[PDB]
Amino acid sequence: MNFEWTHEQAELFEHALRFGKELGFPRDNWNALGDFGYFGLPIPEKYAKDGSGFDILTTIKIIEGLGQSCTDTGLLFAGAAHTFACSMPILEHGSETLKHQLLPDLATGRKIAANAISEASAGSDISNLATTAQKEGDYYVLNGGKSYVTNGSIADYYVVYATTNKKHGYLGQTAFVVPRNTPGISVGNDYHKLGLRSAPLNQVFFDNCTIHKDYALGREGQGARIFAASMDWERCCLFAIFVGAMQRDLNQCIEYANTRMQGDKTISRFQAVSHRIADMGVRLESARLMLYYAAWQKSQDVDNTKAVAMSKLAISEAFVQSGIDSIRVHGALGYLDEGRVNNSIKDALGSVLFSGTSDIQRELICNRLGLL
Amino acid sequence: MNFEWTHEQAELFEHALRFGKELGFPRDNWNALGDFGYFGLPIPEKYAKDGSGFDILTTIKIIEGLGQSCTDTGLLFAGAAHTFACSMPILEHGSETLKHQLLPDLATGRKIAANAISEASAGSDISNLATTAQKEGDYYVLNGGKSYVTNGSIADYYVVYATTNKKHGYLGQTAFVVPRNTPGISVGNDYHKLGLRSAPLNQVFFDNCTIHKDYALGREGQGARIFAASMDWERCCLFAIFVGAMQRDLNQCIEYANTRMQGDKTISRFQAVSHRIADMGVRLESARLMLYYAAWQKSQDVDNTKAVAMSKLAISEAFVQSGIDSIRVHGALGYLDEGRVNNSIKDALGSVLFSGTSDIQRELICNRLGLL
Amino acid sequence: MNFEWTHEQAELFEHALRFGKELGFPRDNWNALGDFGYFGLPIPEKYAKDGSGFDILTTIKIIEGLGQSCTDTGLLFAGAAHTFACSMPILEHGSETLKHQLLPDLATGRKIAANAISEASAGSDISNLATTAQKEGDYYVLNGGKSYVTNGSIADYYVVYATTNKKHGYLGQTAFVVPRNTPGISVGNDYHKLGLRSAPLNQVFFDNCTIHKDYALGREGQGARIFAASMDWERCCLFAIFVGAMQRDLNQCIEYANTRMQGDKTISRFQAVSHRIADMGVRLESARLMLYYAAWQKSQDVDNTKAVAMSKLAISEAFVQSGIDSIRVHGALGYLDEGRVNNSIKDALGSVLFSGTSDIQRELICNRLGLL
Amino acid sequence: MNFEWTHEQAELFEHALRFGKELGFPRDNWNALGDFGYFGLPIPEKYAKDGSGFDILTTIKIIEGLGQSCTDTGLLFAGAAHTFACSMPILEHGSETLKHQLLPDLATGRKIAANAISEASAGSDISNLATTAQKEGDYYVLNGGKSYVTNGSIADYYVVYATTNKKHGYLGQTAFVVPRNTPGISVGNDYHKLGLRSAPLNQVFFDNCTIHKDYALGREGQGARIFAASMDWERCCLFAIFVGAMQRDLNQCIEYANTRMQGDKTISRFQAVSHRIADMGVRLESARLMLYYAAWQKSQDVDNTKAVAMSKLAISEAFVQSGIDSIRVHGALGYLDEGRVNNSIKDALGSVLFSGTSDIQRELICNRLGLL
Amino acid sequence: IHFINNDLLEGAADDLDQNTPLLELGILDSLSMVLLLAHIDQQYGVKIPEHEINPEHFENVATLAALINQL
Amino acid sequence: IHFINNDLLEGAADDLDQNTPLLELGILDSLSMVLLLAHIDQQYGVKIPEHEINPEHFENVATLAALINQL
Amino acid sequence: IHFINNDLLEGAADDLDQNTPLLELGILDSLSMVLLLAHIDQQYGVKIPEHEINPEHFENVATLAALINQL
Amino acid sequence: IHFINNDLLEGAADDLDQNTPLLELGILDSLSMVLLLAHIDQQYGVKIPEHEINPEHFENVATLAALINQL
Ligand SMILES: Cc1cc2nc3c(=O)[nH]c(=O)nc-3n(C[C@H](O)[C@H](O)[C@H](O)COP(=O)(O)OP(=O)(O)OC[C@H]3O[C@@H](n4cnc5c(N)ncnc54)[C@H](O)[C@@H]3O)c2cc1C
Ligand SMILES: Cc1cc2nc3c(=O)[nH]c(=O)nc-3n(C[C@H](O)[C@H](O)[C@H](O)COP(=O)(O)OP(=O)(O)OC[C@H]3O[C@@H](n4cnc5c(N)ncnc54)[C@H](O)[C@@H]3O)c2cc1C
Ligand SMILES: Cc1cc2nc3c(=O)[nH]c(=O)nc-3n(C[C@H](O)[C@H](O)[C@H](O)COP(=O)(O)OP(=O)(O)OC[C@H]3O[C@@H](n4cnc5c(N)ncnc54)[C@H](O)[C@@H]3O)c2cc1C
Ligand SMILES: Cc1cc2nc3c(=O)[nH]c(=O)nc-3n(C[C@H](O)[C@H](O)[C@H](O)COP(=O)(O)OP(=O)(O)OC[C@H]3O[C@@H](n4cnc5c(N)ncnc54)[C@H](O)[C@@H]3O)c2cc1C
Ligand SMILES: *P(=O)(O)OCC(C)(C)[C@@H](O)C(=O)NCCC(=O)NCCSC(=O)c1ccc[nH]1
Ligand SMILES: *P(=O)(O)OCC(C)(C)[C@@H](O)C(=O)NCCC(=O)NCCSC(=O)c1ccc[nH]1
Repeated sequence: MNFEWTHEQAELFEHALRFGKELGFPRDNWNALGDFGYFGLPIPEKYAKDGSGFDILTTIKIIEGLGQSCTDTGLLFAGAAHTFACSMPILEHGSETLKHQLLPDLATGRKIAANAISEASAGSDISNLATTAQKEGDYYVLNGGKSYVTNGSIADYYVVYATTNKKHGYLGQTAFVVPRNTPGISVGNDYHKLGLRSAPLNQVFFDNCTIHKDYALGREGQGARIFAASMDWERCCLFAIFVGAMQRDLNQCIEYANTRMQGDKTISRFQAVSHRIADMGVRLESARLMLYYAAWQKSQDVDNTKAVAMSKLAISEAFVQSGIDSIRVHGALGYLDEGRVNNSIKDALGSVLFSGTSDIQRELICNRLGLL
Repeated sequence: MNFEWTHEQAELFEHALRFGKELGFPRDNWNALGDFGYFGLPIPEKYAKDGSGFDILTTIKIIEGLGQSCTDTGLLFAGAAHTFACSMPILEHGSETLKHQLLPDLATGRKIAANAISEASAGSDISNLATTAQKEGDYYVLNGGKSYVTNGSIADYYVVYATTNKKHGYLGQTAFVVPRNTPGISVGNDYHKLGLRSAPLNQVFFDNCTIHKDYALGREGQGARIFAASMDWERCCLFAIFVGAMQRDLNQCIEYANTRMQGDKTISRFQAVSHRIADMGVRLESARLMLYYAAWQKSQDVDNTKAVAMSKLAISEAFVQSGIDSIRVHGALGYLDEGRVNNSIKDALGSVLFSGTSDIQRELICNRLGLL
Repeated sequence: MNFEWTHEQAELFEHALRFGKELGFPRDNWNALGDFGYFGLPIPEKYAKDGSGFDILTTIKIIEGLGQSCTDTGLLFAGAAHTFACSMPILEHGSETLKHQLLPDLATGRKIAANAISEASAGSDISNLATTAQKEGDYYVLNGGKSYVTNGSIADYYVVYATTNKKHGYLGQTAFVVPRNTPGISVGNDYHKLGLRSAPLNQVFFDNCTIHKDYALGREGQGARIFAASMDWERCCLFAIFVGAMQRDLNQCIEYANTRMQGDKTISRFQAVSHRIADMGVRLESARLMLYYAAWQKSQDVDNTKAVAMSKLAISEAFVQSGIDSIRVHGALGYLDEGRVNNSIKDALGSVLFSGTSDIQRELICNRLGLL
Repeated sequence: MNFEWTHEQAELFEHALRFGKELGFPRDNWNALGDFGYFGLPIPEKYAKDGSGFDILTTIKIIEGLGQSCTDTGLLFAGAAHTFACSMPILEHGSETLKHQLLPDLATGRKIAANAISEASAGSDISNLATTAQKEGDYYVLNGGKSYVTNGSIADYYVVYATTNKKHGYLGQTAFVVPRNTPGISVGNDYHKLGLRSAPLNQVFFDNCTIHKDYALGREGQGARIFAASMDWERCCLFAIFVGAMQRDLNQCIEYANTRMQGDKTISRFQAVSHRIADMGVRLESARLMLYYAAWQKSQDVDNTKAVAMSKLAISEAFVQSGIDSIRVHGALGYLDEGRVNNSIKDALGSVLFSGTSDIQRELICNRLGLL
Repeated sequence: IHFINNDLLEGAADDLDQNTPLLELGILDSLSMVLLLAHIDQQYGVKIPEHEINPEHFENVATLAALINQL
Repeated sequence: IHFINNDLLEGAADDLDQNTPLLELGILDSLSMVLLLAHIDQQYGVKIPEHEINPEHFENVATLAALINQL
Repeated sequence: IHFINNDLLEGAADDLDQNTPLLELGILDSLSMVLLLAHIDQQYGVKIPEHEINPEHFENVATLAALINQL
Repeated sequence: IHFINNDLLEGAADDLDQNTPLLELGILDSLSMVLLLAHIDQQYGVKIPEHEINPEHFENVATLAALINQL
């Protein structure tokens, strides 16, 4: 039991912190993150030439550093959705041929992947997917709409979860990598939404899309469990972004409360302000430790789902409180867009919905506690 | 002690509820609210031909109705800032000639007023205003910047609070009505800010503005107390808007939770959702009663400052929680702009800052409780 | 709509405030409350010679006054359980003969009643009562255990809710007044419990108790709805006690924070303390208004269940926060029994359980909001 | 960075968990904890024959285990006050002769120490101590009252903090070990207080107590900083008790919610119950990680005060919520003393006061964040 | 009847008919009764008097329909 | 089988037997699977390999019992 | 005067006298004015009219004492 | 010295000089000491040893300046 980072891990973290300043869809910044190595952090060299094959802790520490120094949270979020919800299930469940075909360009960001499971009637409950996949010889025909696809408009591939056998319920779904050029894909314009402007969100329709069976991830019927495994990656690693974003919020509030004066004292001298900041620091230390613990536990081959769900919940909830408290501390200036504070709340409110709402995280926690 | 509205008050409330559907700066909607009578509700007929001269309770009930039916909260907010922070101090402290000159067009909205006290270094603490007014014969020369003026760009008059005598501290400020055409006024473009888009917010500079002494409100030195009296009006009546907006949030969440299904039940069947809605209903009943109590008490000529500060605090805090909970209940759809839900949080976060932050309301409450 | 008490109501409230100082089971204090008129407040003169026949608002205002001035909350609670859960259903559903027989001594407190519905397996869910009542000619035979009977040991009568017809479910229960001298009643010793020491709590067993049918309240099968009506009285009026108790907590914290000094200032000068007290004042104004509203609405013959459940919830939750915050404000002195502060939290934690837990109040609110 | 306990640390933890079942002032249980090694965990063998000389992490892990298995929290608290507030400053600042004289019997619990700093007018602010120590040759004469001494009645020694030079302010106090047999000590009876019944709390008066200068801890004037160092030990290690106590609360709630049924389902099936338990699990994982982090950091010779204050705050606040939520989950049964649940809230409310209130922890956090 | 299935039972109980014993099977309880009474008021203009809430009328949809007709 | 009725379905489904289609009727899902797998580990000492979680083995109690025997 | 020192200034300002400029030094402000006006009402039975709150009367303790006498 | 006035005392104490008794007047306390020690570390590269925190060195700015020089 220790909280010490290796010299190498510290170096990588400092490298991530410095990279932030070097920064329609911000394609140039996406490619810059590609060159930095963001999309290749957890990809083995075996599958991508400059894939770092980092362990989970090193990977989350670098992501945290980027979440701290890169103010475009939405962009980091797009990148993490691509890496953890798409590249990782490909790595874990793709044939060797699919992995060599897809991972090199995923790893550099030259090609972009989007995760597609939610539908018009499937959100928190994904037990009954209206999107179907029918076997026809060596091919599957995919049919259905996916309603909130991050990276929908920019995606070169969709990881799509579809019902292959209604009667097998939970074990009746299958995962497929669907190339963008497959006839029958249409994508709506990017939604206008509260935050995370750099991460496109789109409706995607699959109208009798034919794909070769080698594009299936895992076996027929494994869809639900592969999706669970990809959410284990995403809920764990993607949320490292917001722990960094919260360190930034906190740093900004401390600076401001030490600089801004009202009636001849810094506002730091009012406990309504300073004790508010103290609680941002508390909730942040807590969320960061929970992340580190979930990432460590995920590396131990035990069921780490409880720790991951607790971390996702604590980070995303702390991030909403951080966004609100930063505005409070900054006053009217925080309400103004030029205050450069009000993106935290807009982005944070996304983080308690995507990857499973807070209510779903508590469902998972309750289940892992053994509650009937 | 009763909670019964008269037949007339009920009728006016229903009239406000129906008016909502009939709806750069939305000048046409502003004028429609003018024709409805929004800017004349508390103005005596003596000063404006169709001024309603309603009592405080009737006035707040109509405003609540408008806050419920008019989705442009920002517009209502602009209108209430004009009425309660500007028209009321004019009514209460203007010479008879100033009142007959100004109120008829304020009351119809033909002319628009803006309240201007906050500066670069004066926000929560307004004890030391850098804006000065120097007496020169029958005129005052006003000099200084005002930093967050609601209606700044559209204002025909500014109610401006300025230091007339540094040595008299708290009793060394004076209120002035400054016509927009006064040489030496410049106004910055409307700020981009988190919410309340229809209510312009602007920097306004007064560069040696000369105005006749008949434009002073009250006596030299009364500025601080006239400002307190105008905040008593604004903190009480303007916040009626958000009680209506919260009834709308609640109605939308109940409808949605009864309609939206996940896994073959309405989401209303999950207590994480339904108990969340129950607490929105609780906090709303509470905030509404606190408003009614503050408005009633303000009509009694006792110190009603504690009740008003409690109401402002409870309404604005409930409104932030309502905005967040509405998004939670609606899921991704609430995060999307087309979900027509996410304006509540954006607007609510303004309401805990303007008219004195929540921290300042607690300062006032503590003072009225007799805390040293 | 007004918040004005009549001269008479004010006088009665002041009388209640003064009565507090004039104060095993504290039988002498019980009888003193009897002489004051506590048990007769809502009983018509028609049924008890000095019954006040007050309306609901007057009754709750007097109870609030007593909750403020009488430090034995547990005693007030015992008295209110007797009056609202027992005397009121007798008044509302007893035959004329039962009412003349029972109410005169209930009204003075000469005889004491206890309410008995909860069982080993029936608490929040009272749909399936194991206690049975079998008709035998002109008599009913009652059989079963009741597990948490307030006033169990001191009761002269039990209002007992029993299953008369399993197949009629919700409409298969009946209410009975069971005299203490009925052979077959046994009562366990008073439980040791966290608070409310003066209100006995006991297990009561009914071993083939025979009672005459004239002891039935209402008709066979009406038990569930009579119980709901008695909880409407109890949830509304009994909780007025704790609004008074919270005014006392608040008064004590203001006095203490203005008197106690740390490092040459009163602790009132720290916002961690004073803003904490401000929120006690806010939550108290809110809970009091919610009580007044529920009591007024209950007098209007509309479904007032939502308002009553909101009031019960808000009062009992505010009371728990008040108990905790009073300790915080008082420091070690609040932790010591001689600090005379720590009874609030002990008593408050009872108030979120009895008369339906907070979770059940939210169930009722959700239902009255129309949530499916 | 890892969260792995060594085989030895795991073994010790399991030993602590098993020891719980083997259990006026409970002197026999105190001595049993002595034999287990509780008072010797952090004492080097150099100073006490069976002193374990464990590192901080191992020590806190064993204490956590005891807090989980020993239901007498008050007893553990007495023991930790003795060890961390008394034995550790003796170890760190006593002469070699004082250490050999005192530590062997402190380490076994044969002699008991009490920490004494708080006074009638010194609680959260200990800058101005009314207790004085006057040098007279080779002796000091101590004069003053100490108001809330844990272990006051049972103490064989008091660690007493006294003003030696008013003009040196913060650096004008000194720490002394005062033997109980010193003429001039009087001790009041144990206070009746809300919780922690097994930990005596007493007023202690020092009426011209003469002690030899070799009983001074450190140098004249070092009193404030030695006290800070002892609170660093106590705030860090003593609170490990309550993390164990919270694991017990959580285990009890999970068992109960899986066993107790209302209307033919376990109460675990209501999200009002299960999501409540999920949040107890979240807050507990968080508080435990914060403890581990503070203990690790304390072993690194950096300023670990921020981490310790965050841990003390998070643990003690989580413990209050745990006590309240355990009652809620258990219903009336949790309110009854036989429910064996309601000691958590009674004890928890102590934990947010002693070792510095939550408000003081936030003062320290704010200071370590660099807030002015 | 569509009402009881959709609003009160939501998912399943697609076997529900005019003979299903509403009280006996726990379909009508303190909470569902409130929603049913509101529906009856909205859909039929009928406010069921207190005397009329009993096991005879609420036995099943047929008997309940009979009460609403009488009223 | 007692387990599925008590822990997974609690109330009712007293018609449950070795032929009830567990997947098809939604009895086994992402959450109930976790509890079932833990029970199987506790009660039988068997940790079901990932390859073995499929519609053939989890069709019903009989087929699941067959898998646990094989293992 | 004891009042201003204890209630309004608490710690120190032990130099305070009937000549200390209350407005100029920020001693009397929107919050302290409320407490002072309540004290004046309690201690002297005098409710200062709005017209009378001005820099002439509130200059210092002497001038304030003069106003309370007049009233 | 600018530091103590701005960071530690903020408003006023514009009479502060190299002779102001820092300990005696309560200017240096457990909290302000932390900020002062951090400033000294940042501004001068000096980490004051524990032995050296005493009333001789922290009497005033002059004596404190003397300690930082020695170190
Ligand atoms: C910014 C953003 C990006 C997204 N990106 C993607 C993407 O790339 N790919 C993708 O497939 N999806 C994506 N989504 C969809 C997202 O995963 C869902 O919004 C989320 O799962 C909730 O589903 P929903 O919106 O349908 O809400 P619903 O599931 O309709 O939920 C509405 C409310 O009911 C509650 N509720 C539902 N079920 C339960 C239950 N069992 N217990 C308690 N409460 C419950 C919810 O917690 C919520 O409060 C994204 C969403 C957002 C906001
Ligand atoms: C949408 C909007 C419209 C506005 N419209 C107008 C207008 O029409 N006219 C106008 O003059 N002004 C207007 N304002 C300005 C507004 O009144 C101020 O923003 C508000 O008074 C807070 O001042 P500030 O922004 O300078 O924050 P600051 O006063 O710098 O406060 C920053 C933080 O310090 C805290 N703080 C400050 N003093 C204390 C204290 N004594 N105790 C505890 N905490 C304290 C605050 O609560 C806040 O958390 C508007 C602001 C907004 C957001
Ligand atoms: C001081 C005191 C005095 C009392 N006096 C009396 C008396 O005079 N007469 C009398 O008959 N009874 C009395 N009671 C019993 C009291 O009414 C019950 O304790 C209460 O109804 C809760 O029942 P329970 O204790 O069995 O808890 P349970 O019903 O077992 O509840 C345990 C937990 O599960 C939750 N839960 C249960 N059902 C639901 C649901 N549908 N939705 C969400 N959550 C749920 C509860 O809210 C609680 O958190 C008294 C209790 C106390 C503490
Ligand atoms: C069970 C128990 C055991 C104890 N054991 C010991 C012992 O063994 N030895 C010992 O010496 N003492 C002991 N104490 C005393 C304990 O350390 C104090 O109670 C604590 O420091 C608070 O001091 P106080 O009670 O005087 O409250 P006060 O200091 O009077 O505080 C009252 C309120 O004012 C607030 N307040 C005070 N100063 C500030 C500030 N600067 N900022 C914000 N808020 C502030 C506090 O947080 C609190 O809310 C014990 C107390 C308890 C309850
Ligand atoms: P089990 O396999 O562990 O399933 C768990 C439960 C039953 C809770 C299941 O319903 C579930 O996980 N629901 C939540 C669904 C979820 O997490 N949806 C997220 C879609 S992808 C996401 O939003 C996103 C953003 C960026 C990339 N992906
Ligand atoms: P006292 O006269 O009662 O003064 C009270 C205190 C000392 C708290 C004072 O500092 C104060 O009221 N501060 C808050 C300032 C405030 O309310 N500022 C609001 C400016 S106007 C506003 O924001 C707005 C929006 C629309 C129209 N006006």
